[PDB]
Amino acid sequence: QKKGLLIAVSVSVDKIISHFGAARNLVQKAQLGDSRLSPDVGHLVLTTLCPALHALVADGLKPFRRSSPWSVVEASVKGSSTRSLGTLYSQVSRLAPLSSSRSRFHAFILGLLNTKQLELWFSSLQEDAGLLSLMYMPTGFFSLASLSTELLLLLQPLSVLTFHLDLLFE
Amino acid sequence: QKKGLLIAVSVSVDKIISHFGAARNLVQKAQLGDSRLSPDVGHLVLTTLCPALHALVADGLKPFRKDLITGQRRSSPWSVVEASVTRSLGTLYSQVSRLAPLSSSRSRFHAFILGLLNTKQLELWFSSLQEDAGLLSLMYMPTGFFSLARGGCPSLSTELLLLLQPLSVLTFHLDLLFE
Repeated sequence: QKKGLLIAVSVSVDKIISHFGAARNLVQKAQLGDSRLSPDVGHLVLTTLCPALHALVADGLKPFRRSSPWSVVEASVKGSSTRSLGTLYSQVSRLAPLSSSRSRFHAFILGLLNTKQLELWFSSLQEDAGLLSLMYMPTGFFSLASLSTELLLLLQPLSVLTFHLDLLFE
Repeated sequence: QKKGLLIAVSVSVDKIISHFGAARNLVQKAQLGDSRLSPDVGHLVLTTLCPALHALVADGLKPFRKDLITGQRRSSPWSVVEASVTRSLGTLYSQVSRLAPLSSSRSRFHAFILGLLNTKQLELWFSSLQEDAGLLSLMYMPTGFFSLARGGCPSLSTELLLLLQPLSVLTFHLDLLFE
């Protein structure tokens, strides 16, 4: 049941990896990761990975005022995060055209891909015991996470792909 | 031999890996890559990997390039950066070049390497060199490392990539102005 959430992530990563497979060198692989040069990569990330990751973070989230995956990304910005992660959070939090918690979380995922910190950020969620207790019910994926080991392995391949996704791609 | 140049890289990577290995989790490893929290990473990179890669890029470099001020000026690894520069690479180049008032060409090249480590664009940048046949002919001898790196099984390029691969699991956050 929790592995179901992992499946959606895995299916998305394999599509993204397959997207880059069209390139025969690193320069061409970088072209395929740039949302201005290859909009299809932005489309893929926003419609497959972002929703899968959103559902994962939303799972077992204590509903309340309303808490969202964006709320999680907020309480994550630390003694439990890094300077670069906090810098990305701030950049995304100040993206004026974005008008919802969902759009902000999506843009945060775009930023993690660009900075190759996706695994890092999810790893950091597991280190904050206070956050997990504060934000999640006991039946939540991150309360039960092993699942965390598996999640991080699924996310790894994306860290060696060079992305240049416009944070305002939505 | 080009193998010696590669050995200095390999030895650099070993030390950097050991530095990060003090940490047990991903978040702690990230703190070991932040030069503000762990300045030893900055000192290590600048005194091990930076000179190693400087030597690799300088190998077989034709000593001069033409210019319209003084007819010609000395070529350097920094000159190779200038000639070669993705959107990610261009932003980094502009960054290093802006905050480069009276810095050595060596210092600016070192700074670019810091930036490549931060963005995990080391492999991509070296690939940019190899794919630019004009740049290689213009700037290097046929016996220069990056000119030669196009060929063999495994190539010099392949060896270089494999030596650098352990770094790809690490997260760096180095102040470009650390030196």
